[PDB]
Amino acid sequence: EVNILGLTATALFIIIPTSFLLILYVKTAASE
Amino acid sequence: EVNILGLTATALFIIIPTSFLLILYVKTAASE
Amino acid sequence: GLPWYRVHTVVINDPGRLISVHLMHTALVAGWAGAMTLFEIAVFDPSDPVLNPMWRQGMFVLPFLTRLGVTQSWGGWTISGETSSNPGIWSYEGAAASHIVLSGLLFLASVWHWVYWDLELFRDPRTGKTALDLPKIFGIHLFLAGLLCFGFGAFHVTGVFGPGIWVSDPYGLTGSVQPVAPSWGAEGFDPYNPGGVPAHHIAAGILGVLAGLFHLCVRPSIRLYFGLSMGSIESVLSSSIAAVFWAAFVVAGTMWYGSAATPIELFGPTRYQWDQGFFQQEIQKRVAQSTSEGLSVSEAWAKIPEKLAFYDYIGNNPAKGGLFRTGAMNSGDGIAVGWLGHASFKDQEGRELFVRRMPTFFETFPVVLIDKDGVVRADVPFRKAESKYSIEQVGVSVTFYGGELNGLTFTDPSTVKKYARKAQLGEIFEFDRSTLQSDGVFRSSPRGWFTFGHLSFALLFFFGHIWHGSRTIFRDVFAGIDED
Amino acid sequence: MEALVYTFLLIGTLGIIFFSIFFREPPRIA
Amino acid sequence: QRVRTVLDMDDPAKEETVKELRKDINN
Amino acid sequence: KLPEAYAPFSPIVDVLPIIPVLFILLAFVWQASVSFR
Amino acid sequence: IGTYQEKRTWFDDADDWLRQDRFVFVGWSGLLLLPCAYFAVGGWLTGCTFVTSWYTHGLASSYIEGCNFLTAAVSTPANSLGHSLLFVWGPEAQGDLTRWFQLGGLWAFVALHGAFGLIGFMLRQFEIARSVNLRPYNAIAFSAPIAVFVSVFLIYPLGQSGWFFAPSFGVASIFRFILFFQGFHNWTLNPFHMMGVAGVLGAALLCAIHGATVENTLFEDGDGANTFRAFNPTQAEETYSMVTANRFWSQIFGVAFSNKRWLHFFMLFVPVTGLWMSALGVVGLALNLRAYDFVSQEIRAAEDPEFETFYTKNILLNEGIRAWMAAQDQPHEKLTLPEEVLPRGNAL
Amino acid sequence: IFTVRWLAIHAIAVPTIFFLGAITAMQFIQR
Amino acid sequence: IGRIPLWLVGTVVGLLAIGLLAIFFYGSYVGLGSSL
Amino acid sequence: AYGEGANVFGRVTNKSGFVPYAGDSFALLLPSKWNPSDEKEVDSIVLRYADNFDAVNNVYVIAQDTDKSSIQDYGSPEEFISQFGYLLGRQAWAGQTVSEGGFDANKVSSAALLGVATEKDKKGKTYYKFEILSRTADGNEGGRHQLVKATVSNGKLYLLKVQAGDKRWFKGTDKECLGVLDSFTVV
Amino acid sequence: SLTLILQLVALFAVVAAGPLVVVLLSVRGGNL
Amino acid sequence: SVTPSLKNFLLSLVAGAVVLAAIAGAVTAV
Amino acid sequence: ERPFSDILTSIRYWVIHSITVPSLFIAGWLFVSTGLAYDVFGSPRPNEYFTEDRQDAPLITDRFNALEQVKKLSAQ
Ligand code: CLA
Ligand code: CLA
Ligand code: CLA
Ligand code: CLA
Ligand code: CLA
Ligand SMILES: CC(C)=CCC/C(C)=C/CC/C(C)=C/CC/C(C)=C/CC/C(C)=C/CC/C(C)=C/CC/C(C)=C/CC/C(C)=C/CC/C(C)=C/CC1=CC(=O)C(C)=C(C)C1=O
Ligand SMILES: CCCCCCCCCCCCCCCC(=O)OC[C@H](COP(=O)(O)OC[C@@H](O)CO)OC(=O)CCCCCCCCCCCCCCC
Ligand SMILES: CC1=C(/C=C/C(C)=C/C=C/C(C)=C/C=C/C=C(C)/C=C/C=C(C)/C=C/C2=C(C)CCCC2(C)C)C(C)(C)CCC1
Ligand SMILES: CC1=C(/C=C/C(C)=C\C=C/C(C)=C/C=C/C=C(C)/C=C/C=C(C)/C=C/C2=C(C)CCCC2(C)C)C(C)(C)CCC1
Ligand SMILES: CC1=C(/C=C/C(C)=C\C=C\C(C)=C\C=C\C=C(C)\C=C\C=C(C)\C=C\C2=C(C)CCCC2(C)C)C(C)(C)CCC1
Ligand code: NA
Repeated sequence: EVNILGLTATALFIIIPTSFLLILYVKTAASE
Repeated sequence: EVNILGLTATALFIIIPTSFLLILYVKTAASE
Repeated sequence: GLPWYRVHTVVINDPGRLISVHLMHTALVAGWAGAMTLFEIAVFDPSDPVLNPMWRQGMFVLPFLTRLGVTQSWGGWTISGETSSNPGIWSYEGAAASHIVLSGLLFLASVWHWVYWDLELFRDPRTGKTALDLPKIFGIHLFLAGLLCFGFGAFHVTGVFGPGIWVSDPYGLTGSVQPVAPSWGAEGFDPYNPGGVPAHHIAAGILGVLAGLFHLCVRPSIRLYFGLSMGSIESVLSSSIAAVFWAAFVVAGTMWYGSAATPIELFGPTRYQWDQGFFQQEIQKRVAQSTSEGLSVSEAWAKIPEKLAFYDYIGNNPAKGGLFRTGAMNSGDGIAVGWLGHASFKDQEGRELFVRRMPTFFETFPVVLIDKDGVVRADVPFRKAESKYSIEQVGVSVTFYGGELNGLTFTDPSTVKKYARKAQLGEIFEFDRSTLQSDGVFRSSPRGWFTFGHLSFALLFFFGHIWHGSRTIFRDVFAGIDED
Repeated sequence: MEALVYTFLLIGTLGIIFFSIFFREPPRIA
Repeated sequence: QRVRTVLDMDDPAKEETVKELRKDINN
Repeated sequence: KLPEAYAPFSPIVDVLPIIPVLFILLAFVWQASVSFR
Repeated sequence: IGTYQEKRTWFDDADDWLRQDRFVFVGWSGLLLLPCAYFAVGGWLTGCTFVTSWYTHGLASSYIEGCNFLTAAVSTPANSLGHSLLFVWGPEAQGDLTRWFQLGGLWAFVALHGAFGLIGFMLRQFEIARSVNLRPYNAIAFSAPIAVFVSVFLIYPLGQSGWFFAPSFGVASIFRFILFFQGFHNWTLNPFHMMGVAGVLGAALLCAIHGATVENTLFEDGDGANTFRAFNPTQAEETYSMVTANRFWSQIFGVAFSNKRWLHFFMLFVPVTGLWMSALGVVGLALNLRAYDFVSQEIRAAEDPEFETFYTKNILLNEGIRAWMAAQDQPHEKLTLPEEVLPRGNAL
Repeated sequence: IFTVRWLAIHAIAVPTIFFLGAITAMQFIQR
Repeated sequence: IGRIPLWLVGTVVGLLAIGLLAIFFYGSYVGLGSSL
Repeated sequence: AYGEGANVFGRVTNKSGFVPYAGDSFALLLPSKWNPSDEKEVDSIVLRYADNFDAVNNVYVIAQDTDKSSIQDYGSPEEFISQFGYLLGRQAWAGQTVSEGGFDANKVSSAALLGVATEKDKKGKTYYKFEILSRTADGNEGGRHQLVKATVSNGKLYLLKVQAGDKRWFKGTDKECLGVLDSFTVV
Repeated sequence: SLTLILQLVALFAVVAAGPLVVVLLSVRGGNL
Repeated sequence: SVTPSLKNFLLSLVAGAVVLAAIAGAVTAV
Repeated sequence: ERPFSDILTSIRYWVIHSITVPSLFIAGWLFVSTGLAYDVFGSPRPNEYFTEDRQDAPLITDRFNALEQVKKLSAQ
C-alpha cells in the first residue's frame, strides 16, 4: 500500500545532494 | 498517530521555496 | 579556491568565527533535542506502564530525560503510573521548549559572533597577531567542568537540592527517582551500585577544580609545548576527538552490559540477563518458594507480576532486531496485552517436560522439549515420517497456569506444538498486531540502537583523531617544505 | 511503486556514467 | 527452597545460567 | 608389478619421476653459480 | 627548540640512541611494537604447535595432536568464561602457566599483544615518517586494518556472549568464523559488507591496472632489451608516459586518470573506505543487529507457496548452517538435536 | 658482536630453529 | 670471506629446506593426523 | 601430569577399527570412530553409540523385561518383525496423497525384508538376525539398513539394532555393520 | 627396511648428482 | 581483607614495574 | 658493513654454527620426544584424551573454579 516513508527517504537522499553538488558545480563553472 | 503526509508537505513547502529565495539572494549579493 | 571537503578550514585562524560555528552547532544539537523530545511525547502512549513499557515504543531520548528526575508531562500522566503531581516548569514538554528556546538563543548569538569576529580579545597584546592562550583556556574550562561535576554530584543526584536519580529493583519491578546516598568505599566502584555515581561526581568535581586551579597557576613546559604543538588548535581538536571517542566507547560498553546509570526499566532488558536466566531465575525461584510453603501450584504463578514475566521474553532481547527492521519494538510483533502463563508440558505416562529456550543468535530454532535429567523426550519434527519423539505420538499435553489461561489444559497436538513454539521464546504473551500494523519479526531495543550508533561514532572518531593528530604533528609537510 | 524506484536509480547511474564518459572535462596537464 | 530442583527445573530450558555455571565442580 | 629380473630395482625406479623437477632446480643452481649474470 | 640553551638530560641521550640508522630501526615505538609483536607472533606460533584446545572447544587445533597448518589454531576460551582478560595471574589460572594454557588464556595474550603491536606499528609509521619528513599517509591507510582487527577480534566478542565467539588465531578456525557469519548472520547480505567487498575488489583492480599501465607505458630509456636496467633514480624525468596512458584508457574504458596525485590517492582511498565500511558492518553485527531478512520478500514467501528466489534459497542454506553446525560448534549450549528434526531434504 | 641486527636475527632464528627441530620430531610420532 | 661460495650456501640451504618440507608432507600420511 | 616419552618409532597399538565393550551380561565390539550420545529414543536403552560423521548410522541395544522362555518360543522371525513394527519409526502424518510411488496408498515410508537367520554361537545360545531396508518417499540416504540382533537369556530381552543409511552402505560401512553384528554376543 | 634404504640412497645419488656437476665445473675451469 | 585476586594484581603491578625497568636497562645498554 | 654477502661465504660463521644449529635441532627433538612439551603446555597424550568417568568432549562451564575443574577434567 505504498511505503511512503522509504519513498520520501529515497527521494530526499537523491534530491538534496545532487542539487547541492549542482549548485557548487554551477558556481565553479560561472566563477572561473 | 502523527500525520506524516502533512508533515512532509509542510516541510518541503517551507524548505524548497525558502532555499530558492535564499540561494538567489546570496548569489545576487555574491555578484552585485 | 577551496575543495568541498575543506570549507570549514577557513575558520581555523578566527576565534570569532570558530565560536560562531560552535554556537550554531550547539543551537542545532539543542534544536534536535527539543524536537525529538516533543516527537517522542507525541508518539508516546503512557496508558500501560507495565505491559506497554516506554522502551517498547522506541523511546530514545525520553529514558535520558527520565534518568535525572522528570517523570511527568503536561498531559497529566506519569510514566510510573503514580498520581500526577505538579511538575513546575520542568516537565517533559516544558524542558523540551526550554531546549528549543536555548537553541534559538544560541543561533542568535552565533549570528552575532559571525558578524563581530575581529575582537581584540582574540589579539595578542605584545605581538598584535591573532592568537589564543590555549593552556589558559583549558584551565578555565577545566575549572568550569570541575564546578559542574561538584554541583551535579553534591546537589542534584544526592537530592539535597535535586530530585535524585532513577533507582529500581535488581530485577526491574519497582523503581523511581529519589535521592541516593553516596557510597564512598570499594562498593562505590561497583558498576551497579547507584551510590557510586554521586560519590564519583563529588570527588571528580573536587579533583577538577583543583586541576583547574593548577592549570590557571602553572604554564606548560617548553619541550612538551613544542613536542605536542600546544599553540595549535587542530592539536587540541585531535585530543578532544580522542577524549570524546573514548567516552563513546565507555558509554556504549556500559549501555550494552548494564550499569547503575542504565536502568532496565528505562532502556529495556539486556541480552546478558536473557542468556544468564535472570528474570527466568527469579520466576522459577519465586514459584518454587511459593509451592514449598504448602501451596498448590495453580495460584503460585498468579503471584508472579506482569513485569517480571514480560522481562523474561526474548522479543524484549536487545540483541535480536535488525539493522533495517526500522521502528519501535512494538511495531515488530504487536503490543503485549496479557500474559498467558507458564506452559507446563506433560508426557502421557506423566513427567514434566521443558522447552529448550531459543538462544540469542538464532532467528528460528527447532522446538525440542527435554526432561529434568537432560535427555530429549519430545520435539516438533521436521521429517514427521521416521520420527519417534514427535508430539502426536508421545502425547504432550500443556496445562497453563497464568492470567488469561489458568486451567485450560490442551491435549490437541496442533495447539500443543503452537504453545511449545511460543514458550521456546520465554513466557507466552498476547500481542495485538492490528493496532500499529506490526511486522512479525523482532526489533531492537533503544539500548541496542544507542550502542550501535555510539560504537560506530567511536570508530569514525578514532579515525578522525588519528587523522587530525597526523595533521598537527605533521603540520610542516602538510603546509610545505620549500625544497628543504 | 516498488520496481519503478529501482528503475529510476539504475537509469540515473547509467546516465551519470554515460555523461562521465562523453560529456567529461577534457584531460588537461598531460 | 530446593536449590537442587530449580537448577534441574531450568537447566532443561537453558544450560547457560549463572547458578549452574557457579559451583559446577561439585556436579 | 615389475618383472622378475627387475624386481629389486624398484627402489632406483621409484625416485625417477622427480628428476625433471630437479632439472629446472639445477638450472637455478647453475644461474646462482654464474651469479645471474 | 627555538635556539634555546636546551640543557641535555637522559631523554635527549635516549632519543639520540633510538633515532639512529641501523639494520632494523627501534625508535620510541620499539619500546612497544618490538616486544608486543614478537610476543604476538611467538604466542600464535607456539599455540599452533603445542597448546591444545581440547579443554574449551572439545577439539584439536594444534600440531601436537594431528593438525596441519590449515588445521591448527590458537583457540578462544570457553563461552562460560565470558569476556575475561584471562590473565595468567587472575582468578582463572591463579599463577599457573601449564593450566593457563588449554583454557584460552593464550588467545587473550596473543590478541592483546597484537592490538598493542598494531598500535606500536602505527606509531612506528608515524615517527619514521617524521624522521624522513614525509606525510604519514601510510599510517592513514593503516588505520583501517586495525579498525578491522578491533571490530572483529574485540568489538564483536565484546558485544556477543564472549571470546568463544571471536575468531581463533588460525586458518580453519577463521573459515569456521566465515561460515558462522554466513549462516548465523547472513553477512553477505549486509550492505556494509557489500561495500567492503567492492572496496577490496576495486583495490585489487587498481593494483593490477596501475602496475600494467605503468609497466606497459614505461618509455625506452636506453638500448637494452631489458627494461628494468633502464631505470635510473638520478634523472628527474618521469618513467612512464602519463599522456599516452590517459589516451589509451580514455579510448578503451571511456574515462581515464589525468593526475598522478589523484590516481594514487584513489589507490589509497578505495581499500581504506571499503575496510572501514566492513568494520562498521561488523560493529553492527557485534550487537546482533543484522541485515538478515527482507520483510516484503519473507511476507510474500509466507503468503505465496510458489514464489521463490535466491534470497529465499539463501535463508534456507543459512538454516542448514545453523541446524547442522551449531550442535558441534557450541558444546557449551548442549545441542543434543535428533537428526530427524534437522532440515534435511531429499536423499542428500 | 651483540648488535641490534644480531639481537633481531637471533630472536627470529633461535626459536624458529627450535620449533623446526621440534616439528621434525613431531612428524615421526604415531598413535 | 669467500672461502665457501654463496651460491653453494644457498643451494645446500635450499636442499635442506626442500627436504624439510618433503618430510613434513610425508609425515601427514603417517602418525598423527594420518586419518587411518 | 607424569612424564613419559612420546611414541616415536614405537609401533601402533590399534588398527582393526573396533573397541571392546562389556555391558550388563553382554559384550560387543563398538566401531572405533564412534562416540556415545545420551539420546534415549525408546526409553528401554542401556547403551547407544553413533558415528561422528552423521548419526543416522547408530547402534543401540534394548533392555526390555519380557518373560516367555526363549526366542524359539517367541516364534518365527517374521512374527517377531510383526511385533516390533513400532521400532521402525512411525508416520504420524495422516494426510491423503497418492503421489509418492514405490510405496503404498497414503503411506510415506516402507520396510522390506532382506534376510532372516537363526544364528547360534559356541555355547549353543540362539540369536535372531534381521536385515530390513527402510525406504522413505524422500529417498533419504537411499534408504536405511536396519540390522537387528535379538536374543533373550535372563528375564530381560536383549535386542541390538544397527541402523545405517544406504548412502554409507556401499561406501565401506557394511563390513563395519556386519562386524558389529557378529561381534555382539550375550554371555 | 632395505627398500627404504635403497630408495634413500637412490634419492641422494640423484639429488647430489647435479650440484656435483656444478662444483666440478666450478673447480675444473669454467665455460658455463 | 586482601583477597587473592587483589594480591595477585599487586604482584602483577610489581612485575610490570620490573619489566619496564628491564626494558629501560636494555635500551640504555648496548 | 657486513652486508651478509661476506658472513655466509666465510667458514668462521659456519664453524660456530655446525654444532649450535644441530644442537638446537636435537634439543627440540629430545624436548618433544621426552614428553616435556606435553608436560609444559598441557596437551594430553593420544592415549589420555578421555578418562574413564567421561567419554564425551570436555566442557569448562565455570569461571572461578575453572582451575580446579580443568585439574579434575585433565589427565592425572
Ligand atoms: C545515534 C542517534 C540515534 C539513535 C541511537 C536513534 C535510535 C532510534 N530512533 Mg532516532 N533519530 C535520530 C537519531 C537516533 N535515533 C536523529 C538525529 C533523528 C532526526 C533525523 C531521528 C529521528 C527519528 C524518528 C522520526 C524516529 C526515530 C526512531 C528511533 C528508534 C527506532 C529505531 C530506528 O532508529 O530505526 C532504524 C535505524 C536505522 C535504519 C539505522 C540506520 C543505519 C545507517 C545510518 C543506515 C545507512 C543509510 C545509508 C548510508 C543512506 C542511504 C539512504 C537512502 C537510500 C535513502 C530508535 C531507538 C523512531 C521512533 O522510535 O519514534 C520515536 C522514529 O520513528 N528516530
Ligand atoms: C542550561 C544547560 C543545559 C541543561 C540544564 C541541560 C539539561 C539536559 N539535557 Mg542538554 N544540552 C545543552 C544544555 C543543557 N542541557 C546544550 C547547550 C546542548 C547543545 C550541545 C545540549 C544538548 C542535549 C542533547 C542532545 C540531549 C540533552 C539532554 C538533556 C537532559 C538529560 C541529560 C542527560 O541525562 O544526559 C547525560 C549527560 C552527560 C553524560 C554529559 C557528561 C559530560 C562528559 C562525561 C564530560 C567528559 C569530559 C569532561 C570535560 C571531563 C571533566 C574533567 C573532570 C576532571 C572535571 C537534561 C534535562 C538529553 C535529552 O534527554 O534531551 C532533552 C539529550 O539527548 N542535551
Ligand atoms: C572516590 C569516589 C569515586 C567513586 C565512588 C567512583 C566510582 C566509579 N567511577 Mg570514578 N573517578 C573518581 C572517583 C570515584 N569514582 C575521581 C576522583 C576521578 C577523577 C576525575 C574518577 C574518574 C573516573 C573515570 C575516568 C571513570 C570512572 C568510572 C567509575 C565507575 C566505574 C564502574 C562502571 O561504571 O563501569 C566500568 C567503567 C569502565 C570499564 C570505564 C573504564 C575505561 C576503559 C579503559 C574503557 C576502555 C576503552 C579504551 C579506549 C580501550 C579500547 C577498547 C577497544 C575494544 C576499542 C564507578 C561507579 C568509569 C565510568 O565513567 O563509568 C562509566 C570511568 O571511565 N571514574
Ligand atoms: C568534532 C570533530 C571534527 C571536527 C571539528 C572536524 C573538522 C574538520 N575536518 Mg574532520 N573528521 C572527523 C571529525 C571532525 N572533523 C571524523 C570523525 C572523521 C572520520 C570520518 C573526519 C575525517 C575528515 C576528513 C577525511 C577530512 C576532514 C576535514 C576537516 C576540516 C574541513 C571539513 C569540513 O567540515 O568541510 C566540509 C564537510 C562536509 C561538506 C561534510 C560532507 C557531508 C557528509 C558526507 C555528511 C554530513 C553529515 C551529517 C549531515 C551530520 C552527521 C554528523 C553527526 C551524526 C555526528 C575541518 C576543520 C578535511 C580536511 O581537513 O582537509 C584537509 C578532510 O579531508 N575530516
Ligand atoms: C614492555 C612491553 C610490554 C607491554 C606493553 C605489555 C603489555 C601487556 N601484557 Mg606483557 N609481558 C612483557 C612485556 C609487555 N607486556 C614481557 C617482557 C613479559 C615476559 C615476562 C610479559 C609477560 C606477560 C604475561 C604472562 C601476561 C602479560 C599480559 C599483558 C597485558 C595486560 C598486562 C596487565 O594487565 O598487567 C599490568 C601491567 C602494568 C600495570 C604495567 C606496569 C607499569 C607500572 C604502572 C609501572 C610502575 C613503576 C613505578 C615507577 C614503581 C616505582 C614506585 C615506587 C618507588 C614507589 C598487556 C596488554 C597479560 C595478558 O596478556 O593477558 C592475557 C599476561 O598474562 N604480559
Ligand atoms: C538492470 C540493471 C541495471 C542491472 C544492474 C543492477 C544491479 C546489479 C545493481 C548494481 C549495484 C551496484 C552499483 C553495485 C555497486 C554497489 C557497491 C557494493 C558499491 C559500494 C560503494 C562504495 C562506496 C564502496 C566503498 C569502497 C569504494 C569507495 C569502492 C570504489 C571502487 C572503485 C570505484 C574502484 C575503481 C574501479 C575502476 C574501474 C578502476 C579505475 C582504473 C582506472 C580507470 C585507471 C586507469 C589508469 C591507470 C594508470 O595506471 C594510469 C597511469 C592512468 C593514467 C590511467 O588512466
Ligand atoms: C565501450 C566502453 C565500455 C564501457 C562503458 C561503461 C563504463 C562506465 C564508465 C566508468 C564509470 C565512470 C566513473 C565516473 C567518475 C569519473 O569519470 O570521474 C572523472 C575522473 C577523471 O579524473 P581526473 O583524472 O581528471 O582527476 C584530476 C582532477 O582533479 C582534475 O580534473 O575519472 C576517474 O575518476 C577515473 C575513472 C575510474 C572509473 C571508476 C568506475 C566506477 C564504477 C561505475 C559503476 C557504474 C554503476 C554500475 C551500474 C549500475
Ligand atoms: C530564533 C529564536 C527562536 C527559536 C527558533 C527555532 C525553533 C530554531 C530551531 C531549530 C531546530 C528545531 C532544529 C532542529 C534540528 C535537527 C537537526 C539539526 C537534526 C538532525 C539530524 C542528523 C544530523 C542526521 C544524521 C543521520 C543521517 C544523515 C541519516 C540518519 C542517521 C544519522 C543519524 C547518521 C524563538 C522564536 C523561539 C525565540 C528566540 C529567537
Ligand atoms: C607463548 C608464550 C611465550 C612467548 C614465546 C615467544 C614470544 C616465542 C617464540 C617463537 C617462535 C617465533 C616460534 C616459531 C616457529 C616458526 C616456525 C615453526 C616456522 C616455519 C616452518 C616452515 C615449514 C617454513 C617454510 C618456509 C617457507 C614457506 C617460507 C620461506 C622458506 C621456508 C622453507 C623457510 C612465553 C614463553 C614468553 C610466555 C607466555 C606464553
Ligand atoms: C635414469 C637414471 C639415472 C638418470 C638421472 C638423470 C636423468 C640425471 C640428473 C640429475 C639432476 C637434475 C640432478 C639435480 C639436483 C639438483 C637439485 C636437487 C637442485 C636444487 C636447487 C636449489 C637448492 C635451488 C636454490 C635456490 C637458488 C640458489 C636460486 C633462487 C632461490 C632458490 C632457493 C630456488 C641415473 C644416471 C642416476 C642412473 C639411475 C637411473
Ligand atoms: Na533433497
